[PDB]
Amino acid sequence: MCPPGWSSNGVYCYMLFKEPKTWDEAEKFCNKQGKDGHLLSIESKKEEILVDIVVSENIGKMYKIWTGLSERSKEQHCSSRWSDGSFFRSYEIAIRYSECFVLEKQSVFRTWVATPCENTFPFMCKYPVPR
Amino acid sequence: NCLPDWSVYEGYCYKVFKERMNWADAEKFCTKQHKDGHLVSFRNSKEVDFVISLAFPMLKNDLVWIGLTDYWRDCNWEWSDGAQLDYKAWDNERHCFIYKNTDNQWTRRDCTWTFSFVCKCPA
Repeated sequence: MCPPGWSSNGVYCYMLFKEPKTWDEAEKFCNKQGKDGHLLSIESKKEEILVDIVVSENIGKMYKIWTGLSERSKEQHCSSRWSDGSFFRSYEIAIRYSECFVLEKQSVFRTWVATPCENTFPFMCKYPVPR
Repeated sequence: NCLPDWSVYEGYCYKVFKERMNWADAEKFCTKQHKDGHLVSFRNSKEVDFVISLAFPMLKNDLVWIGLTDYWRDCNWEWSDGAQLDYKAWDNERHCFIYKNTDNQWTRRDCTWTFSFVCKCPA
């Protein structure tokens, strides 16, 4: 029993919004539509599939769509390891920081790709009717 | 300090190979060359310069694998709705570290492709 225009899956309501925003703003936007709404989280291949298809039908084309996969900013606690030592000295052209993930039209919106949070892209909201 | 055909530097031995392997095989091949050997790792004991200036002139000097696969982990990413990050659909093959000699810096690339390699084991 989801609002008009919204779709249902696994007793959850979902809606894709063709309104480009920042991770932060889209996330904020989703939390205003209904108690505990959020950028969509994807917990199964089946769900991943129910979302790309809702993207495919309601969003007029765009290369990326925001999902709620956010960086925890715990890097100093998540130090990677070489096939032995610790990953401190590093040397990459780490342009700007990309602490966000979105869905890529390239892979029919089924896969995730690390992207800059500040980028404006359509999004998919989600929330449970039982609050 | 090192076996024949292996360069010495700061207590480590380095040998260059001209084979072309994917990350995974490269690591395995390295472990096989000598005890405690692995794809070269860099911490900047000025190994870079050395590795590329001495433990490289004995190589095609391009693109060598780096022993670091920075695969996405649960430790630093999560859902805004606090749901656990079980199912994941991010690319795992992406992110194998690599050194591009022409750019004189590291880079992340498909773990599935092929590259030269420099194995390293502490003496």
